Amino acid sequence: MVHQVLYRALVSTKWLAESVRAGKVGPGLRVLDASWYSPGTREARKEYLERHVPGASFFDIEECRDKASPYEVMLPSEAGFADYVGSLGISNDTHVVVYDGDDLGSFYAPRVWWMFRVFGHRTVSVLNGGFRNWLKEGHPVTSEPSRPEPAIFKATLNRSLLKTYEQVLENLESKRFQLVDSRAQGRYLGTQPEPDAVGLDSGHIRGSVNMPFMNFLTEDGFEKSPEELRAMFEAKKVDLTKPLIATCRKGVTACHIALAAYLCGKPDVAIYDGSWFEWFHRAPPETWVSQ
Ligand code: NA
Repeated sequence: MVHQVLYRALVSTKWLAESVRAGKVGPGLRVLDASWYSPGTREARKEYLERHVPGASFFDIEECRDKASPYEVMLPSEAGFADYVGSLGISNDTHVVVYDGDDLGSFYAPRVWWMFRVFGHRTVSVLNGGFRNWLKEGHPVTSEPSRPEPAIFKATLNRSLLKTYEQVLENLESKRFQLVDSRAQGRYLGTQPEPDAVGLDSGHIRGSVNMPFMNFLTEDGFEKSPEELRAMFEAKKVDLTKPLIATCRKGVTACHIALAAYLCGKPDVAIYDGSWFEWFHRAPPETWVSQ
């Protein structure tokens, strides 16, 4: 097809609350809290245990990753992903809805949406407005235990939605793909340090453009409209008809670029999973710049 038929990437709090009330959480619909916070800040699993959407599971990104990698938040193996999500009651037929507790409204949820897609699962969405707006609207929360029945999931890597270090290095020369970095402006420019690391300089990969991820959300933490999102890409000279790689610190907020592009009808954005954390450690310093 010239354009694939895209599955809904956003669901509303009203839709999810109606679904939960109707008893739809089960093999057909699973809900995940994917929150993660930098050390010494919020407690993701404790917050989940105190308050979650009824029937939701905690998706532990610290566990569901390649823990043998020297780099941050790297995809697990197909088997690792499949075993973990099957333990949360997710099969290949399940609609997965992801949220997180970010204070603006989204941080890790798009990363898990992308993880499902990069493992061949299209039936996945994020909660528009996050747990922030679930709470603000007064929708039900519980501390009751979720105990989903186990399921079988088959994970198949879609390599078109992933980029490696080697492919990003080839792209410095080929310029086949636009490289878009979702880090905050100061970190992208090199005027603010990279946090939560030893000796990791800030700056950015030569040729990359900066689209700080929080610009995709409204002040209330909802996704901007497709018309607004398209305008943002156009004003950054990112052409949605041309190939696009998204990158950030560790491959997490880059998935907000992929989500924004998907809502504009461009599902083919690939994530540089290694991102700046891998780049700075592996690449020659001639490949990146800092103010
Ligand atoms: Na990563």
